[PDB]
Amino acid sequence: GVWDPNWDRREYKAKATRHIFLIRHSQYHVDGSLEKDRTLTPLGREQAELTGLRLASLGLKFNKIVHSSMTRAIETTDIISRHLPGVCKVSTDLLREGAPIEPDPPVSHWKPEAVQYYEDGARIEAAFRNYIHRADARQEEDSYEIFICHANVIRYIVCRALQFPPEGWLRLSLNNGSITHLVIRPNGRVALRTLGDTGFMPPDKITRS
Amino acid sequence: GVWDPNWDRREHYKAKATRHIFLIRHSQYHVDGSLEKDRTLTPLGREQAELTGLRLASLGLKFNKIVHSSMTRAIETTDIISRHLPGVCKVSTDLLREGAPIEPDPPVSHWKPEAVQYYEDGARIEAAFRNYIHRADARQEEDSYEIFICHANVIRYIVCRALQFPPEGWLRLSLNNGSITHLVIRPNGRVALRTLGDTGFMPPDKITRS
Amino acid sequence: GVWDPNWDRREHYKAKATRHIFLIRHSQYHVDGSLEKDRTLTPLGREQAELTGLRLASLGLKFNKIVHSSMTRAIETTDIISRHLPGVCKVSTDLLREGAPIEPDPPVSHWKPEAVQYYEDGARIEAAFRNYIHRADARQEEDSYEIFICHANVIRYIVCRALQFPPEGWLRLSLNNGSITHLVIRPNGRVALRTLGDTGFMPPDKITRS
Amino acid sequence: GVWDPNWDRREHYKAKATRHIFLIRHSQYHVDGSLEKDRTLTPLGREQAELTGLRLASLGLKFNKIVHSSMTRAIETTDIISRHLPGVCKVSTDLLREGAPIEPDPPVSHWKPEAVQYYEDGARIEAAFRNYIHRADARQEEDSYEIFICHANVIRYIVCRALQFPPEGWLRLSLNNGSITHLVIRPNGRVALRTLGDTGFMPPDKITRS
Amino acid sequence: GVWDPNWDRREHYKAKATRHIFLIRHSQYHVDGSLEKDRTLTPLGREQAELTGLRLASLGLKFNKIVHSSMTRAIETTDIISRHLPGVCKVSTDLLREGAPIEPDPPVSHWKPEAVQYYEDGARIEAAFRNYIHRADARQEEDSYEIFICHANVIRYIVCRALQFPPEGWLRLSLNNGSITHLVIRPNGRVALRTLGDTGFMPPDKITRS
Amino acid sequence: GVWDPNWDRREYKAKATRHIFLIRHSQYHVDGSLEKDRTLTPLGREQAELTGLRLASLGLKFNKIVHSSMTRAIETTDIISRHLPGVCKVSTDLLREGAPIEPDPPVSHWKPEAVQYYEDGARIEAAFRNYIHRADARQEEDSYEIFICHANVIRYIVCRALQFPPEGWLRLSLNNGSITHLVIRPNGRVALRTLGDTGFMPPDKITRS
Amino acid sequence: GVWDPNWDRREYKAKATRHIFLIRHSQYHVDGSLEKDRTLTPLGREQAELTGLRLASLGLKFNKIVHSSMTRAIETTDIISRHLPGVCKVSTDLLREGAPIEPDPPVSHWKPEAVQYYEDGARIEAAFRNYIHRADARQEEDSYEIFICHANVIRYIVCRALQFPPEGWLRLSLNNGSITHLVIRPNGRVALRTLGDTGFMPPDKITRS
Amino acid sequence: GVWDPNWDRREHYKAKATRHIFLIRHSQYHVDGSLEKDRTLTPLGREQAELTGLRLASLGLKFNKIVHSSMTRAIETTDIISRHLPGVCKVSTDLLREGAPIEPDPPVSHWKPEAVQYYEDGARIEAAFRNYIHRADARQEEDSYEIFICHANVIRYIVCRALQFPPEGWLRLSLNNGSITHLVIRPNGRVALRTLGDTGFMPPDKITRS
Amino acid sequence: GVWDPNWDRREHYKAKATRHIFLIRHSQYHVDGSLEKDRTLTPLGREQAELTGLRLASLGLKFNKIVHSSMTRAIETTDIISRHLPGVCKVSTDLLREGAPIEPDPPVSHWKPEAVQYYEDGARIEAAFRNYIHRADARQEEDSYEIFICHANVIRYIVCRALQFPPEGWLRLSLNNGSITHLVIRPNGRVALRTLGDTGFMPPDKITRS
Repeated sequence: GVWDPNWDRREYKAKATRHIFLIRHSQYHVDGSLEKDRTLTPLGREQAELTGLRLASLGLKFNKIVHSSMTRAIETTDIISRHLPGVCKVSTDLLREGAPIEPDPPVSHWKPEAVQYYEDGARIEAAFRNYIHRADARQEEDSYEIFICHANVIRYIVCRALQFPPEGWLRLSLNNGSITHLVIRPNGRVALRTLGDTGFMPPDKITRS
Repeated sequence: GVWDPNWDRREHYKAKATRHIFLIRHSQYHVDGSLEKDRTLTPLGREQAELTGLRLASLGLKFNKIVHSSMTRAIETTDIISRHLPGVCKVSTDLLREGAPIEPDPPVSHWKPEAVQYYEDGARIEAAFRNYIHRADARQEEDSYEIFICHANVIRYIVCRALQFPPEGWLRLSLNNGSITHLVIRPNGRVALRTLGDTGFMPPDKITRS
Repeated sequence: GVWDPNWDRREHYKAKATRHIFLIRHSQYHVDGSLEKDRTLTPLGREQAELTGLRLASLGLKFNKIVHSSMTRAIETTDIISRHLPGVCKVSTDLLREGAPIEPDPPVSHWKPEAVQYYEDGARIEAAFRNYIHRADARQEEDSYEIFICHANVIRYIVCRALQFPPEGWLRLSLNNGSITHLVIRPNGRVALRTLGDTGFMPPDKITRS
Repeated sequence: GVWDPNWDRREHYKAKATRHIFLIRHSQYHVDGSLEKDRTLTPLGREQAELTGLRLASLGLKFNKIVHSSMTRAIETTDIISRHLPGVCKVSTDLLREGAPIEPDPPVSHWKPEAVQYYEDGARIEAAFRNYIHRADARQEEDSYEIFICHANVIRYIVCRALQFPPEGWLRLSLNNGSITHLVIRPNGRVALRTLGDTGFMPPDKITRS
Repeated sequence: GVWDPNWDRREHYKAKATRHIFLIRHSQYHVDGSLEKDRTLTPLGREQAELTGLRLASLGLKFNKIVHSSMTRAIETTDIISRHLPGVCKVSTDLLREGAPIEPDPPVSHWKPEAVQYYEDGARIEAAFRNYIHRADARQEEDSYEIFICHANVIRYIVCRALQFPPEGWLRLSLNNGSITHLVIRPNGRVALRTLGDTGFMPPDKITRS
Repeated sequence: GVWDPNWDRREYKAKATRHIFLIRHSQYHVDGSLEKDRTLTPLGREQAELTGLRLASLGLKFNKIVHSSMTRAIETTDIISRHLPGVCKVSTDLLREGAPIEPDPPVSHWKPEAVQYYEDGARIEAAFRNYIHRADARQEEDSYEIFICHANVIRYIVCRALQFPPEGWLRLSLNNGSITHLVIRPNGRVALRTLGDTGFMPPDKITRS
Repeated sequence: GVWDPNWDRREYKAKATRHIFLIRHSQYHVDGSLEKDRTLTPLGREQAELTGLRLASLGLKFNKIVHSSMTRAIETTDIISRHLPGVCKVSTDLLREGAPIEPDPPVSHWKPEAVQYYEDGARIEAAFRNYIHRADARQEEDSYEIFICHANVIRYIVCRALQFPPEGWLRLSLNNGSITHLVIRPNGRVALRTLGDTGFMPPDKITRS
Repeated sequence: GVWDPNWDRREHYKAKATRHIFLIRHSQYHVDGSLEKDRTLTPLGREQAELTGLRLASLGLKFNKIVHSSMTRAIETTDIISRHLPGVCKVSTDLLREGAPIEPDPPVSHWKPEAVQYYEDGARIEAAFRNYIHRADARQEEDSYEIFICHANVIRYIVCRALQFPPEGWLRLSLNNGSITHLVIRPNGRVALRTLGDTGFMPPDKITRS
Repeated sequence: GVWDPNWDRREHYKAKATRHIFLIRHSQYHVDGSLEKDRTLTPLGREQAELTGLRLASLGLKFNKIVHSSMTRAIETTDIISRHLPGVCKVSTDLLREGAPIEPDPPVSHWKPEAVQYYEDGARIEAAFRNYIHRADARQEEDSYEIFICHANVIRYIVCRALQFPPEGWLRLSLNNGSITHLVIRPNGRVALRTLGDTGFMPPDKITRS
């Protein structure tokens, strides 16, 4: 039940804090037939633009923008990339949407089958481990890193990062284009500083699908 | 100890199709290369991929896709093998990049990565295994022939996991550069390894492991 | 689960030599043949052994011996492979005749021999494994290259036992006719499988498994 | 402790035939002989095999086959015993060569081979036991009388295994040179030892154990 | 499972002497005989004891004593064997009379005595075993050669107990009429069976088991 | 702890009672060098004569006289046999003297070694089983049987017959020439009716060695 | 299960052995209406006379004759007292006949009820303790003591003295007028030297009721 | 803790009769007396027994028996009490002689007998309790009035046992010389103590406890 | 089971004095009397108290106090007993009134008060016990002789508690009318009952229990 301080790589000793900005994609055409048809809507593009504008206004030197290989995630990265010029980009399969694990409590509308929790769960857990950890000892400066992916992924990441039961990932909810801020101090401590932040979007332009 | 027949998704309709999977190690490459993009194939490397490509074309098979690691050596061998198999879908993947799958038994002196690597990479390679090695989808009508161009530790760990052998013994296998490794996955969920580290098609003077 | 390093004879002095072992399945043969002596190679069979022989000659290796099964199909492939490797000691063996090593897991419908076969043949194939697969004698100065021309179940059981994988999974492997399978046994007792069921040297139209 | 009645192949129909098995130790031989081919019978040795042969001929039995070890001393006694039993099939075997079957209990000072021998030879002698000692095939109509000309440790281990006594006690038995040992295997699977180390037919001045 | 070295009286001074024990089954006898004294040897019986006697005399051994069962068939064979070994102490015993030592495994249909017999006779035969089969007394200077003329079940149970094999398997052995069985008991407590059911000295036409 | 009614062969069903008369030998020359030197003394012969005379005076038709093969036991059987003419005799090794089992409580003067308890114990126990049991079902008449042997043997027989701890065999004591009477009813029940009886010997002629 | 060496009063230290002679009464009129009618028969008196004669012939200086207060026990003491003149006599209630404890194995003819085992058992056990023990430390000479009582009493005494299961008291049997000899060495060790001895009675004059 | 109603013989017919039991301690006596027969009553003693006797006669009861201890002081008081109750059966007993019933709690300094006494005497006094204190026999028609003339420890132990109080507390009671103690035993098995250590009938100048 | 030596106040200095306590039941009284004041002594009652009084005067003891129950029958007997003991302090008490102390074991049919009485009266009688029955105060130099004139259940419960017997057995005792009961309490805390229900001083025709 207690916090594990070696949830990755515990004590050179690390000096740097990593700020992690987990961003859900914007609105997209769900009905789209093939993956490449599932592109952002006109509203979607407006949302990513605001999200991009907000990150630019923070006055931070972002190191990289890592993103899911799904078309909706790429298209929001395309728009957010404009407001943050000359920032390294990296495509990832690990951050594609999936079914992380059986959510508790259960739900009627959404019950994927055991094979999905098996295949996707190992992938999302692998994403968590590779992207959420304390700094390398060889990192001199504090990093600010953007991760543009999907709802289940982010919510599972957040629960795992905080060492809450991962089963409760579906007790969280994230709007489209929403910024979620995790801090990872070099002693291994994690703090969630905002979740599902879309205070920067005019209320008429906030959605979850 | 016993074979698990629901190692993924056992009998919704039932699968009809067999998947042939061709796990191909990359060719020789400049290890000393400074950045990842400098770690390109050698002149010998290119010769090896050419032979591997030539061999796959000679099989008389209609390959559906070529999936490959995002590492530069894997891409460059895919570039050459792609020429002999024209008009075949290609897909880049991070999952299949080289890593340290898990603690190998018995241990070795030259190569001992630290626990964090087995943690981070192991979950990634295991995720790769699960997403690419399984029996057919029920909605697949025809038998597939699929190429996977990646790296040694990855392939050897895939093979051990596919066969349900202890994954710890992945380093008891060894694979030459440009080598074809054939797994069959019948729709009943059964796996058979049909050849491993095959480079019989390379002239002996052109066979390497680094 | 763990690797046993004294699976035979662990550190008279200490061994210096690596043994390369080349387990070769026989070529195509007339299965319908009435008596054992009728079960001879086919025209295709002879073509396969010729290629296998040609490939071994092209390796530029000084083979020490060719040990073979006493079954007619194994002898006949040894006859052809022996031509390309002139002046190499040959030795006939009963231990390496085909059999049913042990109950395979998972089971199969087409092939179910009865308990007495697993008992009689299993002890024979296990005896073959122990007598031929081990690390070098201490009195051997130079690295050996040894050919073993026998049969599918035998080889697959040898391979599983050599690698210390569950022997029950011998039928999860599959070996083509005339196929070269390479095991290395370093003098520290470590075993590595370097290729399995290699027939990259055969034109695709001439590859079979029966 | 209890007798296993399916120690091989228990109730294609059911067996009708009893197999009489005559395990014969070789005669005296030159132990000091440098190579295996030098280890030939002595003048006394030949006298012993002659008596053993004479005795088997006097039994009035139609022997089906004489199976023998491939060691020179075993062959040479088979050569002499073969004369008195004319027109009886002969078969050479590696399985029946002398070895160290398993760690004997209690231990002995004079004779302590090392673990690798018990491993390699034990599997071979056990394989010999299983392949030659079992109840009749169902397709055998008449009772067989079979001769097996081999070596002391082999026979004593066979006998202990046949009777289902602890095989560790093989060295608690002792067999003279040229000695006949009679096992019966009724078709119900029951084994009876009817004489062991019989050399009552040799004049006392011509009995040896080395 | 392991050999007990203090199965009697292990290292008072220490034993120096080996005891050779010659367990001899009686010859053929009239089973149908009404009273015990009617159960005398047949004409063949007498011929058998004569040969057995002749054989023991030909060994060139100075026998110390002849101990025998008090049953008439055992006495009558002792009478004939005593002639060829003149001036050798004789001693009658009840302990060595025939009985049912213990439940034999596996069971038999023809012969099933009831629990009271295994109780009464078993304690008697076990007492016989202990009193006659042990290592030498320390006060015995010379190696002994001792004859024990008794019955089949007795001998077979003695042999199993002497060798520390499961006594239940006494009926897995079988002994001819007039047959010599040789046990050696070295002064360190070690037992070796050197021949069992030896009747090689009888012409085949004169060998029986009842 | 409770009486076992199948201490041999329990329920044709038996009809006959067996009376068993366990008789210790008379005085003998203990110092005698070889077994054949250990013969009865002049007093010994007097004792056996009285014992014999007493058994003849009982007016019983004795079926057999079984005896130990030791010289002192034979010699007393020779004298007792005279007073009971035409009664079957049988020699036995089972009834020779020995050390039946470790006696409790222990004693200082007499401590034989483990090998004796092993070899002799199995023999005396075998004697007990073969001679002490209920009648055969095929026995029509009540038997009266004499057993001429030795002290340790008899005392061990008695303890075993009564189902008392056999360890207490040395808590009993038996005079030379002494009659000991066991009854074995056909239902398997045993009764000791006299032990170490030498009331028939003049007091000046009673010994235990 | 093992012998208890402090079955009474274990280690001045005792020097003396006590010989104890437990004697059953002679034949008596069982049918007698009142206790005083249950007197010895003409045969009874003959038996006590022989028993008395035998004890006198032992050449022992008896210290006391203790006896049961039942009329048959007194009457045999009267006759035995004649042959041992000037020997202290003592009457006792403790040694009257009773049912000591449930006998094993059971019997059909004789099954007294629980109250008897309760009342009599405590009395016979009290008799055992008061009369059967090792010598007092203050006793210089070896004693020879006579106890004239009844069958169940004696048989229970004997079983308890020897430390055998007392339940087996009915596995013993004692003739009328029979001498039973217990020895109690000063180290606390007990030996039974004869039981139910009537070798001194002509066979035609031996009874058990 | 609870009253046991079958402390002897509970409901064969059922008891109808109540037993009154009058436990009387002896009078004063010469303790210093050398032998038991010297320990006779004093002149005061005789006066006490006379009063006790006089009191029992004045009760107007038909006493059935007077049972008494065999000690001389108990007999001598019975002699005097017997005069006032003419023609009443008398019976001597060893059971009721004085002793040490069991370890008294709490302990005392002046009087500590040793374990052997509690063993020997305790079983005797307990036997006395059981034989004399119980409910009526069914065959007793009339209510009995019974006198028991004995000693202090005996009576006090009887009383504690009769009432089912801890017998260890027997020394918490105290009884004067010549004192009457009355127990009633109704035929349902119930016990009542009606007076204890009653000497109200003695002039105070004539009351003692030794 | 064991005696508690600190049943009150165990070793201000240490106690020197013994307390004699004389628990006296009231005399006969009119039970049928309507109100408590009607329940006065009978003519016989007065005769009884007179004798009890006369007896206490004859003891030659200097009584310190007479404590009594406030019930009319207890007062009236105190009135008569007070005459024979002139100038002795008197004290009335509610604690010593009659009640139901606790459930008696064994139970009775005639008398079954209900749980509330055992609750209310039990606490009162127990309080009486504690306040009046204990060892002397340390400040008391001389031995006391104290009279307590009360009722049957009270006294019997006091006695059981004083002796540390199960209080449940209070009804196993019985006390006559006018009866003296003597408890001694030595300064070490030890209690002895020296007589109970003593009415030896009353002519038999004048003894009652109601």
